[PDB]
Amino acid sequence: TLQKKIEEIAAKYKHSVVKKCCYDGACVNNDETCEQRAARISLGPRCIKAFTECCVVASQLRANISHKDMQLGRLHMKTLLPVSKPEIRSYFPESWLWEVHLVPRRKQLQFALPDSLTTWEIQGVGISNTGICVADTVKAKVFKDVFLEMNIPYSVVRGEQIQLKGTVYNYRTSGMQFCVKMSAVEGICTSSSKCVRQKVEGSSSHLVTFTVLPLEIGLHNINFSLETWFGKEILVKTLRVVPEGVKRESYSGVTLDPRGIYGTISRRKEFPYRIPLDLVPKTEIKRILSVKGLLVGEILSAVLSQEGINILTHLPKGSAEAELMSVVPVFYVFHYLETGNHWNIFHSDPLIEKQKLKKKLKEGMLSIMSYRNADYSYSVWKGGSASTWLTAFALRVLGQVNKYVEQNQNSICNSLLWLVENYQLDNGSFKENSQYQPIKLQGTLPVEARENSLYLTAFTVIGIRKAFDICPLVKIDTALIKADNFLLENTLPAQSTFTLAISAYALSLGDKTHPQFRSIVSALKREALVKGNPPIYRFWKDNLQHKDSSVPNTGTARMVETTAYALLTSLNLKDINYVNPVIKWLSEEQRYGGGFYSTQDTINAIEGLTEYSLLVKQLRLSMDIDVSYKHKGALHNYKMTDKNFLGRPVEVLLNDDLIVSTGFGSGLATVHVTTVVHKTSTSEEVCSFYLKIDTQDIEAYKRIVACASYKPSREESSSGSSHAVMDISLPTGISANEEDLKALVEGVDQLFTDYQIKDGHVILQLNSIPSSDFLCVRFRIFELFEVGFLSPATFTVYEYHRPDKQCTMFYS
Amino acid sequence: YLRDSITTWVVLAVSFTPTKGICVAEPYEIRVMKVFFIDLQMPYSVVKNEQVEIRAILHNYVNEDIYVRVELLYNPAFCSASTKGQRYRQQFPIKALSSRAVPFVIVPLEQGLHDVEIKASVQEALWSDGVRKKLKVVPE
Ligand SMILES: COc1cc(C(=O)O)c(NC(=O)N[C@@H](C)c2ccccc2OC)cc1OCCCC(C)C
Repeated sequence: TLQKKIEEIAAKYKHSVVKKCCYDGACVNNDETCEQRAARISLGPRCIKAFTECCVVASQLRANISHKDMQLGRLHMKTLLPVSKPEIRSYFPESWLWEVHLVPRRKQLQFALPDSLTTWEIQGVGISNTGICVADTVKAKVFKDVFLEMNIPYSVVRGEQIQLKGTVYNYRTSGMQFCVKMSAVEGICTSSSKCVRQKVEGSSSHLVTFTVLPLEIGLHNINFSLETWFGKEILVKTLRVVPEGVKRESYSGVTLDPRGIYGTISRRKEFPYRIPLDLVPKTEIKRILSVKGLLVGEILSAVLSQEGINILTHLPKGSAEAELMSVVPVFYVFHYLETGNHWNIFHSDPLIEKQKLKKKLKEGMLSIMSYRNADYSYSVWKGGSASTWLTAFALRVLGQVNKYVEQNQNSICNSLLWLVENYQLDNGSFKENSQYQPIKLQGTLPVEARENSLYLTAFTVIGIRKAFDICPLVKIDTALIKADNFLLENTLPAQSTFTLAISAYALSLGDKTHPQFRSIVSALKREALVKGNPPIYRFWKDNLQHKDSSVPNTGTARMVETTAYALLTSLNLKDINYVNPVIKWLSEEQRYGGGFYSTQDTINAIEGLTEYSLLVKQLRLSMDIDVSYKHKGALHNYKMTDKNFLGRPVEVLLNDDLIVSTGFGSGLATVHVTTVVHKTSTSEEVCSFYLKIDTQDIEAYKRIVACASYKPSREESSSGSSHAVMDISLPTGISANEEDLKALVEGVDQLFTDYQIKDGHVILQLNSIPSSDFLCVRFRIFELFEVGFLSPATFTVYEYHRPDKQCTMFYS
Repeated sequence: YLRDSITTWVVLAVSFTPTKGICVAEPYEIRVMKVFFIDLQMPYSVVKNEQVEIRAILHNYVNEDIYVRVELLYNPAFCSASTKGQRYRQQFPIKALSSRAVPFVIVPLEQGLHDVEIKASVQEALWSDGVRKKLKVVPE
């Protein structure tokens, strides 16, 4: 064993600083050569040579060395790792019966034991006037001798012959007899129920195989009743049945305004029932109508409803940015009810409901305590390199919570002194540490490199100016003047209206009286877009007007973010007249729930809906708002007043049209409708990504190969896309080998950056997809249970900050 | 191997070591029990040619409502309600966690010790118990 080289090549890196670079060099990557995968390493050339000179010595030592030999060297290479990470291989449930009780010498209380097979321990501590008495513990060992449990899959497509695998277990030493039967329902077409006697061996198991073929779509009910020698036990299972194809969600928003305060009148709207072209049959088009009181009324119903929803539930987790979007909508509600002094809404004690909001502002402050490095710097992924983009976004968010939750003083102080002292050039311009790309800017590379540096410093000044009132030292203001000078001396002329607006907003937190400053704001007003005469709507665009002369609808995430930056620089200059068509456009492009398109145009566009919502006073919003179908009767209505304006978003079942009726009244409320169709094909959409996905049989096991390549937009650099998310939906009964996805994100030669298998999806985030060659993901799968009539699944990539730059492919 | 009684057996070990004397161990209890069974409480002795009623309780320790067919099996030395070609079956439901007294009218004919066998099985289920017990018939 340990032939000759394994003992010498590991002892050389036994006490090295780059021993971990050698460790993940010797990992098996079959489809990438040694230099091909070494190119994506970015930790300096010292880590590359420790990688490559441990990579070449294992591909040679895998030709004529044994299988038994190399898997002993996999254990000898274990000491090149950092020490064993704290992990537990068990999941203990949330402990029930956690309460205190006043017992007058005898008390009885009843409860249901939870559906788990574990031996509980109930202990009692009695605090009274005599002292403390720890009672003798009792056990609650719920323990069945023969029991089944079924492996009900989470999501079954309609029209598949699902084999429901389950296993009976027999803890008893004597083998015994049993029979399992299944409660047939009207939906389930299964191939009075006969009992056929099978037999488990002693201290063993026995497989149980049924077969269903569901027809109806919804949450069904199947009861598995094992009747062994020790009685009959019914195990109640819920089988969710799901349609086939992609799920498209389209939106629509209307602002109700019976009095026409800030524009033209608006007293009526219809909702056209447009059935699309490539629809699946037999599945209803579902709609949900939501009617909310204030401008922030859609935002309040996110935070005050205990359903536990986020603004961007469609976008995946795993970033540090996704952990800052769990403290933002709690904050912009708390910035409203405290500065505007609106603590007279709640029927509960408002000092108590203030504590539960300050609860979540304190929980969310802990969520990026883990993404902070040792030098108080913030890294995007877990354990990744530090970023000047995230720290400026971590100081923007935390520098705002300080007025309502007391921060740690020194935490911001070493963090602001990391940006100014390490990553700011002589001419104010900042730079980036890692290869993280938050956004993709247009133009060719020498024109873009100036434009990328302008966005990167203008996103930094917002991080400084929101945190300047916490740690106001003399160096971070010494840096701010050349930071403000660089945002003067280079942003005109701007090659993109997106970078022009964030340059104008970042300067709109300091000296607002420069001859160059209002030169920007006049030039920012020059490239605005207007609807109607007088303008009922205003918005902006990513393109300059001279290179692109089009004014479209169904705007993108660059349209809603650039609109909100021009808004907040004109709410800091306090221009009411110019921004009244902007608020009407922004609060109608908002989806249902509070969420906008992406993350970066929700943090910037709820502040615009809160810095303008602190201009509207108590408007007596009390209407008898009624909605109906045209060729049908009304569902219902209710007295919608200031007492209850957070009402429940109603469901629309009948397939007629919709008309929302405000007659007379007073107020300014909003109407939002989400439609949820299921589709068959997607070729009529715009694929901005070359996609191909194959299923191939490797020989070392069925493997799945999926590649992706960014189609560049016109007048862009051909370097590659920004932060993108690969979302392979797995087919039914197929499970992904997670150890093959761990090997793509854990090395120093990582392809992706984070993975998560969530509800049968395979979601992979990534810094960049190139445009020259494809970027392929290779993980093995295995048929977990047999499924006939296998409906094809989908494969979507999309940029994380522009989720409409996408492409979709069906596969099976 | 356990015997066929649904009771609680009590085992009793008593040792003898030549230098440690006698040690009587504590009673250890084995608890034989099934869920659907037949209890056949029988008299010690019944008179020949005199008609007696023998009840047979059926316990159902199952949370389901069950459906059971109970058959008094034929015996040649009896004059029971079961004929030679046809047994005396009777079907009825039992509630969950309850009993049902099933009375069997039997007049013995020959003296000695004869079997009274009763078989019962649940409809469309697994549980099924049969009991054969001997009956002491004496003359006078
Ligand atoms: C962390 O370093 C290793 C990872 C792995 C890993 O499983 O990824 C590994 N496994 C491995 O060789 N398997 C054998 C059975 C194999 C043999 C031939 C062809 C393919 C093979 O693999 C599928 C060995 C490793 O180091 C050993 C010494 C290298 C050092 C001393 C330079």
